[PDB]
Amino acid sequence: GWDMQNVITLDTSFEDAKTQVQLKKIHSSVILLYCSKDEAVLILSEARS
Amino acid sequence: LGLTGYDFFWIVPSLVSGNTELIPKEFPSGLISVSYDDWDYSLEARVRD
Repeated sequence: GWDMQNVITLDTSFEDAKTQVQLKKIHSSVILLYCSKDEAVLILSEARS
Repeated sequence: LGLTGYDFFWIVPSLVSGNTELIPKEFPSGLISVSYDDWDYSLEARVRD
């Protein structure tokens, strides 16, 4: 099936703006994350928030 | 969250739409509300009633 719901590219300012709107449309599913460790920390903190 | 738009109809009581002269910028257009009429039910008619 591979129902890839959406592709999100956080350019910058993960907590400032323009990224919360994209991250808020992700529903219960598997989230393939590609970034660096020091940046995956921020992305996962925002995702928990 | 993408919950406001053409396809979503937010219906609210008179509690949030009070003082219709003050409209926050965060209220979507088409925000259906119910309230006591202050347009056609004039104060003179109110006192007479």
